Amino acid sequence: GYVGFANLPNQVYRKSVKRGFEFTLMVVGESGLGKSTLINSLFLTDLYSPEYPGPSHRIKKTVQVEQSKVLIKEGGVQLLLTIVDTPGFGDAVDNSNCWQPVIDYIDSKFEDYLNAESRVNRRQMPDNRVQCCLYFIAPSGHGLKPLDIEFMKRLHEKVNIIPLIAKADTLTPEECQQFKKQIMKEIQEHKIKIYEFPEIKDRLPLAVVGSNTIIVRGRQYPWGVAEVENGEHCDFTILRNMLIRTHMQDLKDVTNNVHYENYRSRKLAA
Amino acid sequence: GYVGFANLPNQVYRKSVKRGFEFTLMVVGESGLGKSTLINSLFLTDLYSPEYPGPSHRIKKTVQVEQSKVLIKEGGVQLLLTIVDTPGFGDAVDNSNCWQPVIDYIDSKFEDYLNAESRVNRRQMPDNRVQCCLYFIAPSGHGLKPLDIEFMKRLHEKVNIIPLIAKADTLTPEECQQFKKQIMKEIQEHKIKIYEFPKIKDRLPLAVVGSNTIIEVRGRQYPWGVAEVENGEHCDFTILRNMLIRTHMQDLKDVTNNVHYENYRSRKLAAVT
Amino acid sequence: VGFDSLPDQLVNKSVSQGFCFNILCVGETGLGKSTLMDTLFNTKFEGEPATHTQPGVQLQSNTYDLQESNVRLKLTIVSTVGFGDQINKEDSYKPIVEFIDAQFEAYLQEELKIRRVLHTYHDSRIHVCLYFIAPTGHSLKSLDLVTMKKLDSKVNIIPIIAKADAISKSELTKFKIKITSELVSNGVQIYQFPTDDESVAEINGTMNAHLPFAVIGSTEELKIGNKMMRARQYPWGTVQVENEAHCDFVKLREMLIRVNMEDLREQTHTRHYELYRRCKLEEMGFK
Amino acid sequence: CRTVPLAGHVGFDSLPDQLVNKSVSQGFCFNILCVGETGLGKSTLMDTLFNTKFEGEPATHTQPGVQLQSNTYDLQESNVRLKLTIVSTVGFGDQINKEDSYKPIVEFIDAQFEAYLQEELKIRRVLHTYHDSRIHVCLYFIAPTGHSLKSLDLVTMKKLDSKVNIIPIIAKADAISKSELTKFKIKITSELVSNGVQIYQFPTDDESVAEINGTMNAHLPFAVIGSTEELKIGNKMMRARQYPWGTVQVENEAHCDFVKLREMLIRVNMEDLREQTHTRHYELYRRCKLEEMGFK
Amino acid sequence: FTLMVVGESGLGKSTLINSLFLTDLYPERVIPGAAEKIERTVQIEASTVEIEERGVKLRLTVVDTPGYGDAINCRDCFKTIISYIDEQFERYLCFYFISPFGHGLKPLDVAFMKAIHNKVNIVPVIAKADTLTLKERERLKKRILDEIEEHNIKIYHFKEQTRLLKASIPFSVVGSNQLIEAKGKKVRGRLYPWGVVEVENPEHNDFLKLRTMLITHMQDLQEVTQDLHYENFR
Amino acid sequence: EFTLMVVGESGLGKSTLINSLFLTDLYPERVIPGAAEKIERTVQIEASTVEIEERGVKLRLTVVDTPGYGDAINCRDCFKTIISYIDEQFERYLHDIIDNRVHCCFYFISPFGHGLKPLDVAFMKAIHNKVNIVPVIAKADTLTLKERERLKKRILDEIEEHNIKIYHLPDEDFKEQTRLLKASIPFSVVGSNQLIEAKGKKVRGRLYPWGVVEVENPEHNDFLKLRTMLITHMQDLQEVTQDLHYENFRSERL
Ligand SMILES: Nc1nc2c(ncn2[C@@H]2O[C@H](COP(=O)(O)OP(=O)(O)OP(=O)(O)O)[C@@H](O)[C@H]2O)c(=O)[nH]1
Ligand SMILES: Nc1nc2c(ncn2[C@@H]2O[C@H](COP(=O)(O)OP(=O)(O)OP(=O)(O)O)[C@@H](O)[C@H]2O)c(=O)[nH]1
Ligand SMILES: Nc1nc2c(ncn2[C@@H]2O[C@H](COP(=O)(O)OP(=O)(O)O)[C@@H](O)[C@H]2O)c(=O)[nH]1
Ligand SMILES: Nc1nc2c(ncn2[C@@H]2O[C@H](COP(=O)(O)OP(=O)(O)O)[C@@H](O)[C@H]2O)c(=O)[nH]1
Ligand SMILES: Nc1nc2c(ncn2[C@@H]2O[C@H](COP(=O)(O)OP(=O)(O)O)[C@@H](O)[C@H]2O)c(=O)[nH]1
Ligand SMILES: Nc1nc2c(ncn2[C@@H]2O[C@H](COP(=O)(O)OP(=O)(O)O)[C@@H](O)[C@H]2O)c(=O)[nH]1
Ligand SMILES: [Mg+2]
Repeated sequence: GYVGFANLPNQVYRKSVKRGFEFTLMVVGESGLGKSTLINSLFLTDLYSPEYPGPSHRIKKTVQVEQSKVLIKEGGVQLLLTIVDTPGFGDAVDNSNCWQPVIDYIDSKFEDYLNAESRVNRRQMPDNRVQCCLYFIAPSGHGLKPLDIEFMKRLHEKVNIIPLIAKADTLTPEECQQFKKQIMKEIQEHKIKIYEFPEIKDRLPLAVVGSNTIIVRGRQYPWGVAEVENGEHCDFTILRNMLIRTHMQDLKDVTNNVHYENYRSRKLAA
Repeated sequence: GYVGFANLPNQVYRKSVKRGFEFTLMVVGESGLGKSTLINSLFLTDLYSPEYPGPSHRIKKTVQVEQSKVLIKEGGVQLLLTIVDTPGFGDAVDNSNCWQPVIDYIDSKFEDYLNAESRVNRRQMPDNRVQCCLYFIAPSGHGLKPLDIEFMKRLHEKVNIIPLIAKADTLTPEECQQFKKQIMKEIQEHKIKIYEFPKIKDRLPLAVVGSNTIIEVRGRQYPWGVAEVENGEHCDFTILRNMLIRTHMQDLKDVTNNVHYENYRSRKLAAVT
Repeated sequence: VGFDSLPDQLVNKSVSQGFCFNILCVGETGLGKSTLMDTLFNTKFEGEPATHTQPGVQLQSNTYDLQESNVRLKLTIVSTVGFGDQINKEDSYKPIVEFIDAQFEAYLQEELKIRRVLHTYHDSRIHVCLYFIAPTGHSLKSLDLVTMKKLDSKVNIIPIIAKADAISKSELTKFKIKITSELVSNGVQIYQFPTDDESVAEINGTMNAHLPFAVIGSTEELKIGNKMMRARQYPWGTVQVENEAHCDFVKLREMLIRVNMEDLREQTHTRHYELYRRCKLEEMGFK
Repeated sequence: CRTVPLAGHVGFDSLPDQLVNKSVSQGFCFNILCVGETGLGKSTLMDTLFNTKFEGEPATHTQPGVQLQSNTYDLQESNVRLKLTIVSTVGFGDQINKEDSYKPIVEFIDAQFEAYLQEELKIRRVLHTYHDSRIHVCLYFIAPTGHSLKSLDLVTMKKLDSKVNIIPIIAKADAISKSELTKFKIKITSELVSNGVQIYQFPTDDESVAEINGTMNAHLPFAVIGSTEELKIGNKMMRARQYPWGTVQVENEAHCDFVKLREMLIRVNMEDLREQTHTRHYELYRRCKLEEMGFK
Repeated sequence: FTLMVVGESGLGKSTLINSLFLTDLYPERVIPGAAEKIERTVQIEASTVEIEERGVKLRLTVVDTPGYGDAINCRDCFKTIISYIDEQFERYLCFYFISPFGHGLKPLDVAFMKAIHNKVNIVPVIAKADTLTLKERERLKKRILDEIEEHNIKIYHFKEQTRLLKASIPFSVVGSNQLIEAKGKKVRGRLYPWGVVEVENPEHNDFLKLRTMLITHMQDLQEVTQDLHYENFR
Repeated sequence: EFTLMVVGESGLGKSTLINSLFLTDLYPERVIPGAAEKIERTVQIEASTVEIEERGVKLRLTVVDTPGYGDAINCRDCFKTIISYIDEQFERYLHDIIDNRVHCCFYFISPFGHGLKPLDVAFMKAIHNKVNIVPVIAKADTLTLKERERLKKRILDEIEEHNIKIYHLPDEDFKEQTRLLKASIPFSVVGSNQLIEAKGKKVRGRLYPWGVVEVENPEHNDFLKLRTMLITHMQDLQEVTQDLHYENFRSERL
């Protein structure tokens, strides 16, 4: 007694698989916070090999946004991924307004995609808009450096910002909890709207530890091993789930229906 | 020992003990690198306390160097100790020539000391010139931050600087020694000469860990292990204590008032009219 | 990475929005449009029989809202009334081409708006067009060939022979040939099923060999024991709607059992919403 | 002394172990000045004070005027090297007209000051590889007349106190009696006090050696004997002196307070003597001179 | 002696006539091309059939009308038929087929019937009767009776057969050129996927009733055409 | 009848010796001055008469000593009073029964130095042609025997080079006594009138923590030699003064 409405999701899935997939992930952070190692570990553990050095050599004379188009064949699904990362940021002699190239790249990608998909003769084209930016934070232990506060309060209406506690494996749970409370009190002295997962803030923000060496991929210290697989504060699974497994389509949806649309009603405003 | 002029060591010992002692040590580094904790752990956790907090608040709007005076009377010998701390250094958005107030402070101390020991009615007024400088380089790994590179190519001819790899509990030994060797390369490539502490495993710079929790009793208990400061195989805090406190204060003062104060006065008094 | 769950991440969010579909049934009064469609959705709808005294073709455009295990479809059924029942044929397709044009128009003029919303919009475009053909038995009639002459470039038209219980099979096949040649006489490319996605293309390929279908519909359920299935009753026999030798109601119910519904949306948005824009939208700009 | 204390012993009471070792490695330098008549025993006093003959053909009584036999030696007992400088007057009191006696001595001392001072105002300072020659001690000999101080002795004592640290010693104590030595000592100390002559007072600040200095302060001036006539009194010692009625010995406290004199060198006050020259004599000369020096 | 076979070119007139009179009136006839029947003209041909019954007439010719329908727009669409009947009625000096694919009397019925019902008595006939259910049959019959009554349309009007004929005026018919077998009755059947429809069953349709009415009232048609319509002719 | 002079630096112990010669005290109230005002003190004549007839018959001799001789830092021609005194005495006696007419002059020499301090040479070059000079080493209890003989030889040599006219003694036990007496010059003396215990008993002598120096022992010093020479040659000194010095003064300006 059914006509076949249930088959619509099956058609949607089978159609989307054939068309291929793309992604563009921004990683922003001062050097030495494990960005390259984390990004290499996340995706199949193959990128930034000594054949292609990348920002591991922190060239600080100039900042030059360097993406990397890579192709991954997950069994039968094609993912064309880019990791937009800025070599050299917030570490040189001066760092005032040291974020203009980043917002430059983001707005340029928005504008170029809008050009691609707004002409009369438009067709199917690649997509190069960034979907989410992971902003690393060093574990100072007292609050947030004013550069991070300016980065939040400035570039937050344009791209999904996810604050990470870079190298969380150098903190104590009591001071880590007080650090979390302090940062989410300065988040309400300076009102900031981070990307909130749909529906609790106590076990936020995400803190991550990354590595490449196998030992369980974990780092070795004289007093043993620092691991990545846990749930207390070295949470290398909550990010890999609430970024890839669960909400990544929601990331695209919120970039489009909010961010990309905010720009589209900004450049078309007058 | 019958004529007995060999009793000079006893005489100078007694006069020195009766006279008293003083010292002045300054610490600089990016705020949040674990400096106040290390200072407390050095002179047994009584200088900085919730009754008087140091650079933990880190008011970085104007970097005004602060100094604290403590009296310690451990073994019948009482010295007055001056901890010199820099609130706001390097943390703010701009780090352009941020070292200038430190130079102002040290050189003003030199000038006031010279005015002390140049008047006709000179006296035994206390000396304040800073004797030792501890720099906390962040343990970023595979490279030295340009800010500190330009820091230690300017002041190294004014005060004895001993570079310290702060929070060195976060570096695997292989990367630790590789980073140290690269620091030597960028030192003996940019023509940098630093205090030589008159080896193989204890190759300068030195690594320090500063803890205040009473567990394991200065130590830290991470959910994966323990970090202890006394053991020498994990870190090298005791090496810094040996060749900073117990052994080389007198040599530090000698080099300060023989090679640095001497150069400051051979600059000034050779430029005076 | 081990996370291939990207294709599932958007399936689970569309069902929250709900689905929307449309259907255009074109055919002169009397062929059994409302009856066939009520049987197709196995539901009783609001379409009462019309009158032969309708001076002008009108569009019912009756909307509904059905349900299934998870999906909440918002149907929008549009059917011609009083079509092809007077002495006028070259001016018959106008009120059934202006409809698709005006259904393009609203979505278009909302696509170019400044503070536009697209996450939740009710697309009113016509997504498919069944075409009932009278079961005459010699070749396609005048109005039929003229209508498929100048309609195939707007919707995924599908030719089906209605009331197909008055044509012998031993003749029917010849009719098929004698119509398909006319299809390639004017050379009209009626909806070709994809036959490109190698996962499922051969079903589409064989569907295209029997592309002129045959259908029948009635809201009376007669034979029992097996089940309460719907059929046809005459003093000399009974007709089974899904016997696969009487009528191809199942073969037409392959756009409804959804071998290709999303393909219809894609071809509407990329081959009929383009020729209306790649060429016809050149009024302003880029010339 | 309510202060902020520590907990564990930081490794702290080791400053007067770094300062001590720094000075040993660079040796010491000392300067003694023997002031007294020719023939009183100055050269023999130093020979029996440092247990080694140094030099010295006795000054002729035909010396036209007092000069200064200055000599620097490199004695070393153990682990300690002294640049010693004995500065003995020659011809002091030889001639008759002794009114112009002390000047060739006193100028000498002042001259030595300039050396040290000449390296201070000089900007190419090297004060760590430097060997000054300032007179550090002045041993002043008094002839055992028995009545009072001789006139030249009084005038030199009064007009040389405020330059270097003086110790007055009674030379050739083989002449006066202890029944009369007490009255002699009382009279000479009384006229020292009445004439405002402020002899070196042993320090009474520190409490480790407070009362030893306190008691030695009331024994001034000392009576001393010095010789090298190698006489063995039954056991190993030579520093004695023959006489037809009985030998005299030097290292006994009954006859002469020789050890009370050596208690300015052997243990207690000689580093303090160096410091005192550096802090109340040198500074006084700086006060009196940096008013013609045109420097403030 | 006047009759018509008028339909929408596909109701089944050819096979109906061929089985009614046992003829092959068009040995060489081709359906007009689909791309060629845009301006489908209407043309009339001749006929030559000898009828064998209880009574034998001289000859019988039917007014075959190829291309009457299938018009993009009937400009004239009515000319040659009335011309031929007028000429046939001047030398001295009627079946109308309703399609079953509709709610009842489609347009072109009121016009044609109103035009010719005063010229020749008309016999309504529902072609392709094998697609109408009995309930729908009665519904459409009542509807067409009301429609012909509403706009003043007169068509036509032992005795048990007379009452049966006068109670079902719109005869339901089928046509079957080739004889096919069914349940032991094999006389001019049509094959369907569910078996065979038999033309002569009195319950499926009223073909034999139409044949009896035509073959017995030929004198009636001749006299009404020679006395009633002839007076109105002049 | 007789008169004797003693001269020497103040403090050598000459009052005590001249007391020990005559077993008497003859300066009742004398206050030894303080160092503060003897800076430039002068020299006076202290002549005291005392009666002794130990060897002769009646010799109420007077002893003359000069207090404050050479004591001042600079001798402001300290030879004036003594030479004036001797000349005055010769002119007074030769006015002629003898009033004083000083016959012998002891000169005390300090033993601390290395020999004749140039003032001693000055005095013995100024006076040696007027009176009988006798050199006597005062405080002879501070000289070791070897230094004693070296000092004796250097005194003799500084006599020879400056040609000092020391009074040689005029030439069977008498011969040996004169030989030893003329060999032992200059003599050594120790004076002490504090009667202090010794080996025998109750003798004159000084006391030190190391010894008890006596006086009449001719081995400790030559005190008894000096006394016996003076006593025996009283007459010879008178004769030499009469026949070589007074005659010379009469031959010279009168
Ligand atoms: N033989 C046959 N009759 C049918 C079929 N479908 C419907 N009918 C009959 O034809 C009549 C008309 O059909 P409707 O349901 O009114 O649909 P329609 O013919 O398109 O007419 P409208 O929808 O009012 O324009 C119905 O009442 C049915 O009795 C069919 O498939 N075969
Ligand atoms: N009374 C006394 N005589 C001494 C003493 N020491 C040495 N003498 C003797 O006195 C003489 C003086 O010797 P020196 O000390 O060399 O003479 P001096 O003091 O150096 O005199 P100058 O050469 O001018 O410096 C020596 O020959 C010794 O025999 C002493 O302590 N007391
Ligand atoms: N800070 C840090 N350094 C690492 C880590 N793993 C390896 N390294 C060292 O850092 C060098 C490469 O640095 P890089 O990965 O570019 O540092 P990043 O930019 O912070 O990711 C290698 O030579 C390693 O020795 C890590 O987890 N953290
Ligand atoms: N891992 C590690 N953390 C440290 C160390 N020393 C201090 N900390 C952390 O630093 C925090 C205190 O920082 P603080 O010294 O006040 O920073 P400052 O005021 O800028 O000098 C504490 O919460 C400690 O957890 C160390 O040696 N290792
Ligand atoms: N349903 C039905 N179909 C028929 C009948 N007679 C013929 N046909 C079919 O109708 C088709 C065309 O008939 P046709 O000769 O063109 O009829 P005409 O147009 O009226 O002359 C033939 O292929 C036959 O199979 C009938 O009585 N009923
Ligand atoms: N060693 C020694 N000391 C003497 C002798 N005679 C006197 N004295 C000391 O000399 C002091 C008195 O000397 P004095 O006769 O007044 O000599 P004057 O001041 O020159 O007249 C006494 O205190 C004695 O200690 C002597 O023969 N030997
Ligand atoms: Mg000498």
